[PDB]
Amino acid sequence: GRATNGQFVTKTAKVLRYKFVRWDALLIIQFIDNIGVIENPTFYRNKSIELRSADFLSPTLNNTYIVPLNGGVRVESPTIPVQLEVILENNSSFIQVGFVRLTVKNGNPHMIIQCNPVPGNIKMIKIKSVMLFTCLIG
Amino acid sequence: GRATNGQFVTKTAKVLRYKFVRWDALLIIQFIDNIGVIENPTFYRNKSIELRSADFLSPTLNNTYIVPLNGGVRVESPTIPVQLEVILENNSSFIQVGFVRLTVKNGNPHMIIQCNPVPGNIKMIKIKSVMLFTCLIG
Amino acid sequence: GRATNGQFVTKTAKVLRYKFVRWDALLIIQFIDNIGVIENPTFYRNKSIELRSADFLSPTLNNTYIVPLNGGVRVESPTIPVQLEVILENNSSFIQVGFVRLTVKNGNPHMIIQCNPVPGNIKMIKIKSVMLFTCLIG
Repeated sequence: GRATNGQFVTKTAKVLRYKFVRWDALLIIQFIDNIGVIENPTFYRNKSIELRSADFLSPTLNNTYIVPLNGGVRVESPTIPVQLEVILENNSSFIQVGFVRLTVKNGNPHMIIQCNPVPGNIKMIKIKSVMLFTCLIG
Repeated sequence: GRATNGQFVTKTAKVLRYKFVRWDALLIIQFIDNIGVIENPTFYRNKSIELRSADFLSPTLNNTYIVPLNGGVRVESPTIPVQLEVILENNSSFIQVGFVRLTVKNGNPHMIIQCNPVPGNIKMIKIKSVMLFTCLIG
Repeated sequence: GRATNGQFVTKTAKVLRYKFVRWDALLIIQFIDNIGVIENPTFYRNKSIELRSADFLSPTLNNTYIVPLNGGVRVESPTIPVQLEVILENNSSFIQVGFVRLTVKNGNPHMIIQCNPVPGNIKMIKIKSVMLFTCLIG
């Protein structure tokens, strides 16, 4: 039981808030920055987690973006698929099914985001899904 | 422990049966209408949850279909991706990766279903995946 | 609590190792053969679970591959979406969002893998995602 607040922080000092439950064996963690809402009987708003070029390790292979993180938990999560929008520097954009994991390198957490080839360089990825990882410890 | 039966009901009085577990903090809920089966060593049958135009709020922006619901639980779920089939009025159809959440507007549960542009108007979405949401309460 | 080791075995005696937790009602199971790693600040390696033509039931309808299994647990899981790579006999390959379930036929576990049409016959599917199923018992 009850759901404890947490956060990561990115290179550019962006703060990714989450809630979790540790039950151990079991860690279940949800990002809470971008919970979509219905405004109007014609309109649902997706909110985004906005990650910029500066939050990624340069350089990138295989459209795999590594977002090194500080604080929060060190888990090897499963892969979850998400709704992405990838924003090129030329400001065209592509909707994609992305795939996200949490992983631990050195002493540190990282988010892995994997998407499809885009015809340009990337200024921003936005995650438009509400993300929850169910993790197994050890 | 053990798994309690529940249901929602749609505008057109369709009944979406599920099982759940509340452990609280934690709510884990599975839709049980469409559990696929192997009939024959050559054949697996996906079953569908069939949602019609009449179950959605008209009008729809961004290929986002809001299915207002009565009964069952009020949760803000994460987004899950699913296998959809979208059936146009002209009866062509498209397989898609859709994304589904549960959300709460006013006092009421809603299912959000988000898919890709189709070249026509929609008569039916069928969800062909077995859907389970792991939710965090509060 | 704590996470118990398990495995399935395929027709070709491939061994698919997993960890699980049974809490019952609740079974949460993770495949552990292919946990990706960061080697270098430019490189994350996806690992694959490699399933071959011989692990599937011939013949296949609807790009649905049935992998009959021995040992481990008998669950009807939800569908999870994954990163696939499908390798044709002509050795071209396609990245896809696949969908995987566990299911039980006769007395036996099966993995279901569902992907998109490919322009040829398949030698191998590789699952490149880290797969975790949260299951409800009964």
